[PDB]
Amino acid sequence: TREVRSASPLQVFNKEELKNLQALQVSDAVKHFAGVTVKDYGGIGGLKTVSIRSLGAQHTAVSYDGITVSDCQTGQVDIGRFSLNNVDRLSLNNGQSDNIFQPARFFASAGILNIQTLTPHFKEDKPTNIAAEFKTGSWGLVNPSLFLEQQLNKKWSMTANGEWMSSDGHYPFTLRYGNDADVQVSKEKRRNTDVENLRAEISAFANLSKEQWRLKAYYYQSSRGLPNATTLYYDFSRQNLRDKNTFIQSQYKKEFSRKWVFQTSAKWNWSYQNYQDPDALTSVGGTDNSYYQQEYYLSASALYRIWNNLSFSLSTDGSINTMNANVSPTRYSWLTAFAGKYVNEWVTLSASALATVINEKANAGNHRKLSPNVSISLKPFHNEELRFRFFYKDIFRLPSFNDLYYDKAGNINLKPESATQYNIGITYSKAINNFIPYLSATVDAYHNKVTDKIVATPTKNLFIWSMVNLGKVDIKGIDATASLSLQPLDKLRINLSGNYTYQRALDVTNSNPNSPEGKVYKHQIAYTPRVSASGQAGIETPWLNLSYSFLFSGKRYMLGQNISDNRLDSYSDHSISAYRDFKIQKVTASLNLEVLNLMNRNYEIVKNFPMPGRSVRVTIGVRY
Amino acid sequence: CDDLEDKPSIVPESNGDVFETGTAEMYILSEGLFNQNNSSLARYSFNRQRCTNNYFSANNQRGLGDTANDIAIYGNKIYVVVNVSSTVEVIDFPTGKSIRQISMLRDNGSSRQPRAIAFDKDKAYICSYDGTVARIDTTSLEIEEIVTVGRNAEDICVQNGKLYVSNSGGLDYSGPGVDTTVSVIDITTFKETKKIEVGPNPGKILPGLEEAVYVVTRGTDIEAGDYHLVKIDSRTDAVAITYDEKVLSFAIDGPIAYLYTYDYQTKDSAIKVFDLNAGTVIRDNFITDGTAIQTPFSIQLNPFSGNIYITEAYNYTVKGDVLCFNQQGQLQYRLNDIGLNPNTVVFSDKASQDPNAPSAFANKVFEYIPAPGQFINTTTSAYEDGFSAGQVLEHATEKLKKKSVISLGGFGGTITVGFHQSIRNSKGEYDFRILGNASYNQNTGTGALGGSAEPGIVLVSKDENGNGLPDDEWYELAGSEYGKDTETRNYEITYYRPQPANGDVRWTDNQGGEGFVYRNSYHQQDSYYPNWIEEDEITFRGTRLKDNAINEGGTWVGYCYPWGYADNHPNRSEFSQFKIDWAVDQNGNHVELDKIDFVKIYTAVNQNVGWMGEISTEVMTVEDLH
Repeated sequence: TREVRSASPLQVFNKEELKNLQALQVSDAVKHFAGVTVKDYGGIGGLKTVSIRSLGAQHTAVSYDGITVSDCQTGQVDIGRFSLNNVDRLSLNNGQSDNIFQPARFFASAGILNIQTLTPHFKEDKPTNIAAEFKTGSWGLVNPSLFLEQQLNKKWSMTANGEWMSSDGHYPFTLRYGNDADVQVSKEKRRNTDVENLRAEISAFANLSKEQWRLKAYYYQSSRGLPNATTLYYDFSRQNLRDKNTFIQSQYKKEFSRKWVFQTSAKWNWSYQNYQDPDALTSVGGTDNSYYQQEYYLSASALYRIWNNLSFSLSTDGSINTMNANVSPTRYSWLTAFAGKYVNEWVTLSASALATVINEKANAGNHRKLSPNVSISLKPFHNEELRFRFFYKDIFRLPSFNDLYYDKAGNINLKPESATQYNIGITYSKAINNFIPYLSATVDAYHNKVTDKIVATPTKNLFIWSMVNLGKVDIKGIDATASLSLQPLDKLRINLSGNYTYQRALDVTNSNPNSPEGKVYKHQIAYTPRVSASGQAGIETPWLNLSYSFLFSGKRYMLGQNISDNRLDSYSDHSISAYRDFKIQKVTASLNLEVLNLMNRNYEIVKNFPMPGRSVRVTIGVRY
Repeated sequence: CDDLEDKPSIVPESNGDVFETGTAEMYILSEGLFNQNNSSLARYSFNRQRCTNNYFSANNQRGLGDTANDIAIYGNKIYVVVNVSSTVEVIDFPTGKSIRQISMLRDNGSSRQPRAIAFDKDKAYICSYDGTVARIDTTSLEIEEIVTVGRNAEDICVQNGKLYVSNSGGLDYSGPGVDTTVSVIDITTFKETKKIEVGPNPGKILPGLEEAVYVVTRGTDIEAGDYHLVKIDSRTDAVAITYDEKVLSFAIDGPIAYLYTYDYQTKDSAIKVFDLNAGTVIRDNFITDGTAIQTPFSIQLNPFSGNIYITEAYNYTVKGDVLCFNQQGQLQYRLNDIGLNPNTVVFSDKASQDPNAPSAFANKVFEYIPAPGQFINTTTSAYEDGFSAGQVLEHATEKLKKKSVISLGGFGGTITVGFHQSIRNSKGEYDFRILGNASYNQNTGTGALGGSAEPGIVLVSKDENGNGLPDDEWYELAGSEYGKDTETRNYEITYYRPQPANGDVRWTDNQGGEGFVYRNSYHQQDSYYPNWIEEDEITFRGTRLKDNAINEGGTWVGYCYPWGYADNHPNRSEFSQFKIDWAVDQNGNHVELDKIDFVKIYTAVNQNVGWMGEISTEVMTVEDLH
């Protein structure tokens, strides 16, 4: 299967594993990818950006059904925007992402998170599939869904997804007025987390002649409240954030007989962001910043096979990213990537190379940097599925439009960072006997070097945070994972999984002690747990399915200074769920009962943004 | 395996001698970061020598809030204006416990975001980014009246019975621009009486002497470096003088102001000394000892010791410093890692948690006749306007009781001090110590712990007649320079009162030398000549030492003689102590005395330096070891 043969470090959750990982809005399931440090905010509908291996959170690229989405305004992408109702396959690639048949924007990013949309099967007869997954509970959370699927002409299929997601989200978090132990404590309710998400999707799959002409039309309107940080003695926020993201996406694939595969990608993305703060003390009575984004994306990637085992890829891209506000930037980008000697050989080298070059015409930088990537999957010992893997990858951040064109707080001369990665790993899998149908363990020691890091440093006056290239973070962590399914007796799967990360991410920007950043030399960076880990346990019985999932994160620090005054404590998030399917005259009903944060721990991952406590979520679903 | 641990601060807490004249407690307010609510209020107790970084959280078992902006001590209470948390902590002074929580909130639940506090006739007036000034009683601690002063306000001050509030309008930079107004509020009716067009974005505002208000005005863009300092006459409430020198903030004593500028493009920081009367800069660098400064966050002035407290914030991410400088710019000490972005340092003398007692720190000055100098006719010379010589003597005793520094002026000016009890003679080791305000430079031209040495000859005498009067025979102490060619015995100098009151003071000696002690722009009193002296010409008699100050430019170093002189060395770390066994008579013979009572100190060096004036022996407080 997958996750073993991949040269780059791949982790995959299928539909049954994401079923076992009880979560919504994707980012609660991203936390189990064994290297991911998530930067999160409050609960449902918060900003939930992702860092791949404690790199920058803008070094990730999340791809919605074959094309990466690109947030330009504060390029840390909102992962909680995507919901888990229609996700067939979730996958994290730390590198080249195995095969070289991708659009060019998938390359030159230090890690990609691939969300795959449910591809309909259409079993015999049955033109029409109807699915609803009404989820409710957890302080006013409501979520109806519709999944109208329809076959048209035996090669055309249409999927219309709808998701209303009104919410209240008042969490009974526990606020501590300090950091030490002898502190008076309060039971305060979270305010202004009213999320009113709405997602619409019309996807057309055209299995022509192999040929695919997959299309998607996505709409997303939201009216989420943006809660403030829990400042002491004062919690009254009225910040509203309206998003109106939409895109029309096209994905043509053609197999031009032997030694030729061709692909076209197209995308028109329009985004709207209205940030209202009526409690702000601007003399016109509150900020009403509106941001308009547009992305024209094109790709004409081709793959040519020299032999049956060796291949090359030439992937040309194109992007016009325009922005308007309330100056008014426009970025023209051109990526082309030549994938090198990719060999898929049996018990010898599975080596692969990739050189991608980029060209941006923006009043800003005009970079033409070349980015190499080498991934080898050498495999001795033919009798067992044991892989040695090694990939070197040099990626780089682009400075976001908030980093360049925010109202004279962001710099214009930002150097566009670096991400230099040398992961080496051992991947083992076996299916010995029938007591253990599947066993797998994968350990990757990796060394990430970030140079010229774009960081927001405060200035303690008006236009508070300012962009500066002051950071040279060196990451030297090791990430292990395991998946062990054992079946005692019969039909009683005790499917287990686990993950662990010894993350050593030291800021080494300036070695001398006589410097403001010399106190940060050889010190852990701000939001990065050292001993982050996770685990899951699925109990598959025919009368009731059970699932458990726990998150451990070690002593997260703050600001990189590493004193006990700005320590964040280690947390454990334990969760349980139950699943049941009913067959009612060929209609599949599904009952789901999820308890999230089972041990009622009021924990925070970013300071003064407390995560929800024990929540109960009830899902009733109708299939066909 | 969690090997991640809190790595220590490595550097020590204090990197200098922590001495201060008459200051009991010193409170440092630290902002922390925005939306991170790790603000703090640290203290240093000079009496107990105790440093407490988390004093508010150690007392009330709860954090201070988010971005605590201002602190002020008034009427045995400490008022802390906390911005993002929108609170005013009004904590009690002797206990340190919070007594009442004032909610700086509007009609709805929206925060007013208050910034600064000013006091006038037991009412606390607090300005906000809401554009409001609130009056709070010091007894009931309730918001009595709210006035609207227009756009966003940053700092508030009291002068001539009127509140001056700097309407910054800072948050409107992306819209209608920053405001350009300072509002004037009366006490009696408490309405906005006048609005002064001052210049764009007025920030820190402070009253001064000669009945005036000094306010710093920024640019329309803060990074543009269009800073100015505006002197506003409080009689007419109009802009009087606009100084074009770049200021972020400033601290005022007398006619002079210590002000720092800090650009944001090149990150260049400078701290200058400025004359508020002449309108010109005096020293383009305030730190004249080579101490590196990177990010001064704010500058304060000790109201009753004269020192200058500049806080360090660095990258606004690591814990800052608090650096104490003297008037001359030499570093006294620095508190390291005292808090996250230390904003405001305030001072007190009443402490928290007896003249009849001996207390080993002397009792009362008997004779005080100083030579003319730069410190004469000021508060450090025990003189105020219109008081006679006996009033100067009893103020000298009062300043000696409160451990305040007393100056001696130029050459020959002498002071005579006694104790509660006679100091017994300790054979083989030292007997008494004289505390001095001299500080050491870390690097000089030569060794021997150089810095600002102002040597003075000490004399001792025994109260044999027991009348408590300085009529006994005086014995000079043989110092390290005694008996050599480096000293000039039988030196008689005389000073003439200048015919202008504000003139340079002329001195002539019996060695054929004629000269002046010069006026400098730091000390701008009526005369450098002592005003309680009724005679035109005064004379002094004593030994002249060799001049120890060497011109290295603007970085004059007083090189220290080894031993045997007052204010010759810093007051700790040896060679500042004295024993009875060094005393010799007029003929130079050694005299052994079983006890001692009377200590006389006069300045040994007749030398002009320049911007630090003449060599002046400053006596802190004499103290015995028994």
